[PDB]
Amino acid sequence: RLSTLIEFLLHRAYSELMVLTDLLPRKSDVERKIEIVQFASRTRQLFVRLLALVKWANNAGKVEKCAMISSFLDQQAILFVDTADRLASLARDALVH
Amino acid sequence: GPFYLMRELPGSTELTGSTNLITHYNLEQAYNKFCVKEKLSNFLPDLPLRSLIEKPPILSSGTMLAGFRLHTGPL
Amino acid sequence: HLEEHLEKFVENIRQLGIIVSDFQPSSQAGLNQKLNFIVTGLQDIDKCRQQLHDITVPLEVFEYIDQGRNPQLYTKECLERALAKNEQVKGKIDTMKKFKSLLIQELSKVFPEDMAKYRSIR
Amino acid sequence: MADRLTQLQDAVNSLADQFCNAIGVLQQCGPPASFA
Amino acid sequence: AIKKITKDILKVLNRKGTAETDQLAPIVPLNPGDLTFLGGEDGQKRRRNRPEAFPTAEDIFAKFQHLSHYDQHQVTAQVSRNVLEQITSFALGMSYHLPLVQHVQFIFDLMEYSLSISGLIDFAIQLL
Amino acid sequence: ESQGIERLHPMQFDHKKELRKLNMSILINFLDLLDILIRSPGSIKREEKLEDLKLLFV
Repeated sequence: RLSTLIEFLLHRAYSELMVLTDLLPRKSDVERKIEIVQFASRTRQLFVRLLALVKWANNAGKVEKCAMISSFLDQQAILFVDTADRLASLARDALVH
Repeated sequence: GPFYLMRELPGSTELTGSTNLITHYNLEQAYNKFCVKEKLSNFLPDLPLRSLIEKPPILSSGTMLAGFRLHTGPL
Repeated sequence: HLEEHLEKFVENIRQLGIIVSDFQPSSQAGLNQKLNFIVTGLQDIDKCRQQLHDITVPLEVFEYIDQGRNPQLYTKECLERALAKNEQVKGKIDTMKKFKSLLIQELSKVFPEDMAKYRSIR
Repeated sequence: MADRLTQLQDAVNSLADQFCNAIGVLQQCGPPASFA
Repeated sequence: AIKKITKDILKVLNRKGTAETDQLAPIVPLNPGDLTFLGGEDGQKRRRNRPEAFPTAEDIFAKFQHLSHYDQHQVTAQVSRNVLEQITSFALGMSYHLPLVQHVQFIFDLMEYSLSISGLIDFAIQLL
Repeated sequence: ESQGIERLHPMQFDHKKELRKLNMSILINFLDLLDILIRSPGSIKREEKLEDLKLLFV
């Protein structure tokens, strides 16, 4: 998923750079530098967010392990609730008949 | 004599909740180093936007003209 | 890996080109555009390398880093909730242990014969 | 009905009922954090 | 190398001679550590798990002139709160083995590398 | 009781003692089931234990 996100971000940055290069001569140069520095700020934001994502990518295993631990403990928790329900249902419904 | 239809008791060493599997897979030491963001931005003052616009866009995901822009944009 | 280094070089080249274009570029400003294009090519090569890696990421960390959250602190809440639920089920099990302890001693004190018989049986 | 066999039935019913209620109260409330 | 001279004023001075803390001076921050080089640093911090008294300071000064000049303000900062943590633990009580007088005048050769007086006035003020 | 219900008691029919042994066996099995929920509540052997006490209650 990080590969697809990186490829999509690269394609979007390339399309935006091509659109800025096409619209650079249309816009006035003083405002064109403002647009270029704004787009460069955008590309720096994309690059640092991809940097944060790939800084997370090494830590995916701990998140997956904690998720598996949570699922196991919830599974057991559900069973305890189920046993109580089984006890309540058998003690209150089957017995009366 | 013997008890009716008695069944086999389960194993002694099996998966339970009271066991600490974080110590089993050795992740508690990472927790020790962990035990930033708003903590880092909160420890400093205590002791003493474009991001929201670009969030959905990144959530979804000539040379002569450039030279002329570089030459004329210096004003 | 090398994808992270390529992304860091891409960010450095983008910042350098932004600073150069912000100032009055006396030399060939097309070198900055060439650096940006090389950064895009390095990002595409890193995307291909990650496609060979086939790494998956969920989207919640994206709005966490939109807030600016480091991955270490996300791992902090992951390990925290794991240990907290472990403590909760351990406490429930221990209360279950002392409850059946009072059950065993009560069944012993009021019903000694069948409790002793089951103690023989196990 | 209304003989001493009937009150033995509802006594062991309420004993099982007050077991899960005591368990239910013990799990719904308690000491939140102390490192009531 | 600045981190090594930071370890020349962290593991051999703060921990008063404990061997297992100095070999794991970067390894106790395992997650904030260079994981491809913590083992490489484990090779060199095991030879210096016991503290070693390095008496010469001009070898730092000779290697600093081939180095960026930001690092002399680093090493004066890397020793400022470092010995402040020592003297507070010396005040609080468990620091019965202070960095001794030979290490004291070892630091006295260091701040004159660029005459960083203003960054060292208030450090010497709070020390005194 | 012969048809449809598995039989664990013999023909001697100690009616008061069948009353108490069934009370006796249920309580120790409930404590055994609590120990089962303590050790491995996610086991396969739970429904065997559930239908055994249900057999006791019939």
